Amino acid sequence: NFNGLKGTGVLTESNKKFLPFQQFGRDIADTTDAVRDPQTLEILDITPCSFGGVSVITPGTNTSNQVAVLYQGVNCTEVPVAIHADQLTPTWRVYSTGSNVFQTRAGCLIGAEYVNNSYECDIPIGAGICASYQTSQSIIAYTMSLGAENSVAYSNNSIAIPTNFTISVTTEILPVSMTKTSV
Amino acid sequence: KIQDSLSSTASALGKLQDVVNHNAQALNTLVKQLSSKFGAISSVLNDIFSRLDKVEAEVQIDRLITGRLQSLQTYVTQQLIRAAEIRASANLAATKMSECVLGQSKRVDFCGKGYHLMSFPQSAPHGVVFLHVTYVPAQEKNFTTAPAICHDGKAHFPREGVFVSNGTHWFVTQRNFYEPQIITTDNTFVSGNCD
Amino acid sequence: DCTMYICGDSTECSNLLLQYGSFCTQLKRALTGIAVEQDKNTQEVFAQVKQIYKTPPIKYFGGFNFSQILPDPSKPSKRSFIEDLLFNKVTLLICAQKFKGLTVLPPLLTDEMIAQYTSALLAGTITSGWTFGAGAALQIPFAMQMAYRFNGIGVTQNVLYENQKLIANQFNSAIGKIQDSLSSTASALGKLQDVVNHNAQALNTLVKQLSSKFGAISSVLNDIFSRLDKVEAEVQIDRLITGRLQSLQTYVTQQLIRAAEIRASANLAATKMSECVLGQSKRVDFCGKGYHLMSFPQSAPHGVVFLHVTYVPAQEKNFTTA
Ligand SMILES: *[C@@H]1O[C@H](CO)[C@@H](O[C@@H]2O[C@H](CO)[C@@H](O[C@@H]3O[C@H](CO)[C@@H](O)[C@H](O)[C@@H]3O)[C@H](O)[C@H]2NC(C)=O)[C@H](O)[C@H]1NC(C)=O
Ligand SMILES: *[C@@H]1O[C@H](CO)[C@@H](O[C@@H]2O[C@H](CO)[C@@H](O)[C@H](O)[C@H]2NC(C)=O)[C@H](O)[C@H]1NC(C)=O
Ligand SMILES: *[C@@H]1O[C@H](CO)[C@@H](O[C@@H]2O[C@H](CO)[C@@H](O)[C@H](O)[C@H]2NC(C)=O)[C@H](O)[C@H]1NC(C)=O
Ligand SMILES: *[C@@H]1O[C@H](CO)[C@@H](O)[C@H](O)[C@H]1NC(C)=O
Ligand SMILES: *[C@@H]1O[C@H](CO)[C@@H](O)[C@H](O)[C@H]1NC(C)=O
Ligand SMILES: *[C@@H]1O[C@H](CO)[C@@H](O)[C@H](O)[C@H]1NC(C)=O
Ligand SMILES: *[C@@H]1O[C@H](CO)[C@@H](O)[C@H](O)[C@H]1NC(C)=O
Repeated sequence: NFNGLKGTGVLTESNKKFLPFQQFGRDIADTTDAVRDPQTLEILDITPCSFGGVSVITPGTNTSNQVAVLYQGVNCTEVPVAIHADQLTPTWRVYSTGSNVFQTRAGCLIGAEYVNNSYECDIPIGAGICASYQTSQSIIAYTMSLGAENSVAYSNNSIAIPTNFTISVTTEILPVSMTKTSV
Repeated sequence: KIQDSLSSTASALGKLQDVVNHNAQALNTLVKQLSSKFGAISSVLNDIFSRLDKVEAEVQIDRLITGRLQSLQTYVTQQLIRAAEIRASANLAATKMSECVLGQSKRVDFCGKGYHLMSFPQSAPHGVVFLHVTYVPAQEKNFTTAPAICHDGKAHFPREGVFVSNGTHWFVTQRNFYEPQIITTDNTFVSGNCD
Repeated sequence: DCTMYICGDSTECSNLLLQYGSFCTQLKRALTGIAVEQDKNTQEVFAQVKQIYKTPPIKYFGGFNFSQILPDPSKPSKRSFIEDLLFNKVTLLICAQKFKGLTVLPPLLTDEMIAQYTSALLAGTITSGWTFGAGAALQIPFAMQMAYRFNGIGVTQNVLYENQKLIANQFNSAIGKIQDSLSSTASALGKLQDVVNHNAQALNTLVKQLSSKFGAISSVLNDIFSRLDKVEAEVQIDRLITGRLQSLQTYVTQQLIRAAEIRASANLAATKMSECVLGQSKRVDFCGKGYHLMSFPQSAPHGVVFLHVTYVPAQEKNFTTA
């Protein structure tokens, strides 16, 4: 209730340069983001805690009962800030400082071990990372493979000519119409 | 193998299954979306009229008409979006029939993967399925080639084909099938000297 | 995010949100469908090859000079000389004020992976002709390959060999003019410039829309409770939730229009690379301006750039015919 300001959010020490009679702090969205504390000249910026989107990696429920959790765009040492009870709605504390932690360009995911081979992509993650449920079964995270490497023996007096042929039949499915509805 | 490929895995027809799965999902949300209150006393429509008199009942009833009148408008708008991308796919299947089925296509990678020969249509619920037949080269060899040949001080060029040599003396073949032939005035045309 | 955008960090409003209920969940499934599609648009264009070829060390392709489009190993990023001019010509605290549940997800394919697909297309289309897009790749000298590109236009193959040195110079000269032309002006990259401008402007109006009263007593949620009686305060707060829910709806609807337009353009780049790049096109004014010979792809931020090579007749003379 700082001199008539009501809201919610942790208070952190800030070092912005105010002016002799500048009390409030206004952001682009016209919301408070800084307050001059009464009885002091201190300035505190009002922001929530370490927050973002929480995603769950999982195979089918029937296949297994295991999950992996990815926090989007957070430093991997700033996630264990809220390992407590009555502090978070999510109290699953074994996943914060838990299994093999691997840091990606989209935050660090916990519960999957990073192997350093490469296969095709099964469950996309982001920035060239994919996850799969391989074998003794556990979830792993690897880097995508673009395909099999190859090289052509180019020369200025060499040509290659086929001597046989194969015939293949391929399918292709296209939608053409949908259901008619009246209300 | 086409019959057994489809009958093995059921995920091949997912392009038609999600078209009918999306329409059913849109109606289910619309039915479940009239259980909201929109800030009124209750969702039941005639409970307002049986508990309040005419002078503040209109405040509540209007708060519910516009709420339900806005969930219909949202549903209609999404259908206009969906119908404009099914139509963009019905103009693609109407072209594959006119060009791949009713003729032979020279556009590459349009009616299959390889050199197109001929296609057959088949009908599926809310869609169409094409059976492209293509031509693919099998195992190959490699030879030594030469751009031209000088015989009487004049260059010679192949009318249709390439010059190859199996190690000792030269030949002329096709470009898509190794069928060696002897060099002849019939096979070649002359143009200028050979320097 | 549903809850944090409209009245984030206020538990006295979150329970009020359950009254409307499944309205915002429809928005999440709408925006998630857009994001998944963007990862498929990129896949259809650059992933038309089952092999990752690489060029041999020798760089004598019959006199043609390809050094301006092949990758440069010296640079930390394996991007060609031309591709560097494009990355420095597209301009993208701005994202720090997005605590309202607005996030920018990262693409599935990193920009160093797309340059590997593009380098495979180039290294397979100069050593094997068009034969790698219809089966096993078969090598062919570049000097002879250009003779079957003239032969498809309608000009015999005895004119390329007799003019091979002159044709090489014209190709090399025109390939160095593009480098200076791109670095001369800045309006050539306009098509990709407004794609990111529209998205940045759309989010800005969304953020500024939560500072509007919507005709109510006060914009901020906290003082409404402290300035009105509790019997009728619940009427005013839901009267403010409607605006913050309609505003989020118009943003989603506008994106659905834009996504279809980009989808119709990502389906054209896939055709332009199947036909012009992996073959020779007889369609007029499709892969350039004139008689088509070949094309080369390049990668740009959120797009692709083609380099069409064509054939144009020079000075002519009148004649009499029967
Ligand atoms: C490259 O192709 C040439 C042409 O086919 C090959 O030379 C050919 O070799 C056969 C096998 O000896 C010769 O056939 C012989 O013909 C005589 C004719 O009287 C006959 O008496 C023999 O019993 C035998 O059938 C054929 O004449 C000869 N071609 C020519 C033009 O002389 C050559 O072997 C091939 N090289 C490689 C490495 O495969
Ligand atoms: C070209 O390939 C075909 C198969 O793709 C070859 O045909 C096979 O030949 C063997 C030889 O004994 C037979 O056992 C197979 O039954 C044939 N396959 C079929 C489908 O009939 C053919 O021989 C090859 N041609 C050349 C010149 O190598
Ligand atoms: C292909 O063209 C490039 C220019 O785009 C040539 O690179 C130049 O080479 C000359 C002489 O070798 C140098 O003086 C220039 O400084 C080079 N310029 C750049 C930008 O590198 C290159 O040499 C040509 N290819 C071949 C095989 O000569
Ligand atoms: C259980 O899930 C698996 C995939 O995880 C699926 O193949 C199987 O059909 C499912 N069984 C059911 C739904 O009864
Ligand atoms: C996370 O914080 C640590 C501590 O400074 C830092 O070393 C690391 O680079 C950070 N991770 C990032 C920025 O992705
Ligand atoms: C691959 O295995 C682990 C994966 O984390 C890694 O530490 C190790 O150094 C790698 N070994 C080789 C040979 O690449
Ligand atoms: C092919 O290139 C090499 C390397 O420059 C050269 O030595 C050779 O003579 C060339 N072959 C022909 C037929 O020109």
